[PDB]
Order: sequence, then C-alpha cells, then structure tokens
Amino acid sequence: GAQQYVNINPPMPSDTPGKIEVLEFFAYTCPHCAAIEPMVEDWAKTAPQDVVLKQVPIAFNAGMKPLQQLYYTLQALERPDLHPKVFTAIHTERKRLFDKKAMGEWAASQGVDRAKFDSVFDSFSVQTQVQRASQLAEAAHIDGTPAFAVGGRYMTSPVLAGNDYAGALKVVDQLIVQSRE
Amino acid sequence: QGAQQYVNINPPMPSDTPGKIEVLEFFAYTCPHCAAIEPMVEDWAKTAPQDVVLKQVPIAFNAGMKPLQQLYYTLQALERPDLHPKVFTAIHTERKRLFDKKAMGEWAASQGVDRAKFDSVFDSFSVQTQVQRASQLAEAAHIDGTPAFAVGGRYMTSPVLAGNDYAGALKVVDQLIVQSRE
Amino acid sequence: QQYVNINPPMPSDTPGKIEVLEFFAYTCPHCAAIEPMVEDWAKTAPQDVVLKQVPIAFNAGMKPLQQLYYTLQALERPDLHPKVFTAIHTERKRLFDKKAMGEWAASQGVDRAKFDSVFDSFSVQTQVQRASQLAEAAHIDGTPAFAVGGRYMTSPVLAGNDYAGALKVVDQLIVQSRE
Repeated sequence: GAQQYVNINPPMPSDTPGKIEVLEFFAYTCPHCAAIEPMVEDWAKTAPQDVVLKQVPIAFNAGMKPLQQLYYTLQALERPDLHPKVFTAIHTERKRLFDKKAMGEWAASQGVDRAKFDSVFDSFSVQTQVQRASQLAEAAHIDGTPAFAVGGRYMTSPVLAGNDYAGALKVVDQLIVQSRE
Repeated sequence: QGAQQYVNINPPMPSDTPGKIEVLEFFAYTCPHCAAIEPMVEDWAKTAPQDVVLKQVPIAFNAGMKPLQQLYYTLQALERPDLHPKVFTAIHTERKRLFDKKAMGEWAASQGVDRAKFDSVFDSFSVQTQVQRASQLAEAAHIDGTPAFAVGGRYMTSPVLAGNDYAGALKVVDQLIVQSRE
Repeated sequence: QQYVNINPPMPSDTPGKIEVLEFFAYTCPHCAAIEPMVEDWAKTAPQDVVLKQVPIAFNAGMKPLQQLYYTLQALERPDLHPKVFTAIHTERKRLFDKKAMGEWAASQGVDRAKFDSVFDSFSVQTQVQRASQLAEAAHIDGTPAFAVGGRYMTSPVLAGNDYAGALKVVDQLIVQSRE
C-alpha cells in the first residue's frame, strides 16, 4: 500500500451541486489545526471554482463537544470573522476558552450580545449541526486532526501523507540531474 | 502563503552560551517527525553561522515522556553522542520499545555501554537537573509540538508553521480533487 | 530540496554513471511497499544512471536478511528478490532464518544444498561486509533510503515533508535576531 490516503466506504453523500466538497476536520484545541488555519483559509481563496471547503469541528471526547457548539454558534451569529480568532485566543493568547461561560465572556469581548450568544449556543439547530458534524467525522473514520475528506470518497491527513513513495523517486530524479551537473 | 512562518517569544529568552546566538531544537525520541528531520538538522548544523550554536532539547508533554528526556542527557553524560541519533533509528525503524529505563539500559548495553554505568548516570542529579531545565525552556518558549525551533530567544518556528503541510496533506488534497473529478 | 548531504561524499566506483543506492531491509514494510515502484523506475531510468539495492542491518538479527539478498543474486534468481517482500508482508511467511529461507527457496526451484552453501559462502560474506560498510559511510538511519551520486540522501518521509523550508525560516530568523 503506497497511497497517501484511504477510500471512504461506503462513500458519503453530497451537497446538491456539482461542487467537489472538501471537509477539514479540526478542533479549536488542536495546535496543528491552529497553525494551519491561515493556510487553509488562504488555500480556499484560490481553490478550483468547482470545489467548496467545509470546516467541521470534531469531538474525540465529551470535553470537546463545547468546542463544536462554539464553532456553529459563531456561524449562526453571522460572525465567521471570529472563527480564526478562537484559535489565536486559545493557542497564541493562552485563554482558557473551554466552557460556555468562558466562551461567552470572550464572545461579548468581541462585540457579541451575551443574551443572543447564550440562546444560540443552546439552540436546537446548533445541537443538530454538532450531531451531523461528529456524524460526518465517523463516516470518514477520522484518525485525528487535522483530517481531510474529499468528494466524500477519499480521506487524508498529515500522517497518511507522511510517506511519499513516488515523491522520493521524484526527488531521486532531481538529485540525478543535480549530480550529473 | 498563509503560513505564519514563526511567532514571537515573550518575554525573550537570553542565550545560555555567551557570545552565541542560540538555536534550540525541541524534540522527542518518540516523535516520527523528529526522527525524520534529525539527519537534516545535523547536516544543517555543520554549515551553521559561526556566531550560532545549536542545542537539542528533549521535551515531555506528559510524565511518561520524561524517561526519554533523561535518556538524551544520559547518553551525552556517558560521552556517547554517537548513540543519540541511533535512538531514533531503534524506536522508529527497529520498533524497539525504549520507553523505560530498563528497556533503555538493555539497549545501551547492546551498544557497548556498561549497564551499571548507564543505570547510575541515568539517575544522576546532573541528568535530573538538565531535564528540569529542558522543560522550563520548553515552557518559556510555549512549545506545543515537535519538532520546534527557538531562535535567538526571540522566535519560535516549526515545520507546521512554516507550511510543512503544503508538501503533504494539502498536496494530496489537490491531487484527490483531480481524481474525484475523474 | 528535501534531501540531506552525505558528508563526506562517497567515492564513485562507477565512472561515467550516476549511482543511486537503495538501502532496504526485507523486513521493512515500507521497503516492501516501494519495491514494485523501484523496479518499474529502474526499467526507465536514464541510460547513464545505475541502480544498486543494498540490504542493511541495524542489529545483528538483520544480517541473515542481508545474506539472503546476496545469495539470491549469486544463484542468479533475481526473480525471487521481489517475492521475498510479498512472501513476508503479504503472505506473512516468517522467513527470518537460514532454515526458513532455504526451505522457501527450495519450493521455488532452487537446489536446497546449493542455497545453503552459497548462503554461507565466503563470497556472500564479503558482499554483506561491503554493504554494511556502505551503510556506515552513507550514515543511513532508516529504510528505504536513497543515496544519489554518493553525495545526497532522500527518502519517502523526507519527500512527504518540507523540512528544508522549516530550516530556511530558521536561517532567516537567525539573521533577523542578529540585527
């Protein structure tokens, strides 16, 4: 087995388009996801026009579920600008945004109404998205974070792409040209 | 391209080598990425700037990794730096489980190290002291993953912040998009 | 980009050809994984390029596998080389000792006594020594590893990362601080 990914069987559903969907499974607590967030955002700006990026928050343990809720609350609140902010506050600023109370405090700090945040954070719509989220994470057999799902048929990750067999031969080829000269 | 590249370290860390700009590589023997980059770091150090010194610092994100910190300093104390890179090979290629003193000592003895000597140095206060300092250094630099580099006590960079995933997963994602379009 | 220099560079014993060495171990699942690709690659390589596969041993327990490699080549049964990988990793056959190895070869048309004699021949012993010597000179730390022109070393793991980039940042940061 030399491939740098695995097939998702049975394949996952679509998003009614003709758009190749890419899913980035992340977690606000994951330093790797934090480090890569700006790369992913930048990548999305130049992605092929028939491709859509969907970032899905995951929870490997009960304590992570609130991080999922947070993600959706920010989206429903129409403040996607705060999304990358959560990473920075957590990883760069060392802020303990691990429970509703703490998150809400930070949310208000960013200009959000606590009352609205509170209600939206508990909304049945958010609770559903979270289910769907972990649900997708399960259908993808997520090994960790970050993890990527493509077209619902392929799943890859930093670890799965670690060994580049064909790549090594390709480098060997470059080296040959280098020593010949 | 979207890659942070590095981050500032605050407060800045003063060099522990008078007259030298320090480059600290935080690593762990159990880390696949550290094992993979070791020969490149070593090669890199051979041509490094004269006013620069490289130091390798074993980190521990949990207690169970502490023995691995102790191992790094013990080999240096025993003056067998030659075994340092071999540790990576043993764990990652020979799949030897050197995660405890007993397993380590056995391995050490297999490499011509006197078991009694190893067992002794491993618990030396010198080693214990350096292990404490390693973790304090890792903390001051807010290291959250390996490998990681602290430069001039002012910056912290890592392959991940430098865009390492563009050669891996992200490269595979672009390739997977093409394949699903087929 | 993703490669390490071999210091000092190894002398060439193939004038007029760029030598590529693949350090492998039959027990290595990654070497098993890439073997098919390496052979395909060899068929189309540049005419002034030559590939040599070198069995490596990190511990004593791995020497028999080196012996096996040179024994199959001495028996002129290169066809059995790729089969060792699949036999071990796909078929799960425990080909880890001369006896198990001889038996396995016997079922492939090889004269069992000829296998046993070549396996312990002075000739095979010499080549196993040279291999270990080459491994030491190239400072090989894992498998599979590729040495090119006796000067460079790269591998699947390095090719799957941008460690050189990470270090370049370090270089620039060194300059930044010194200011």
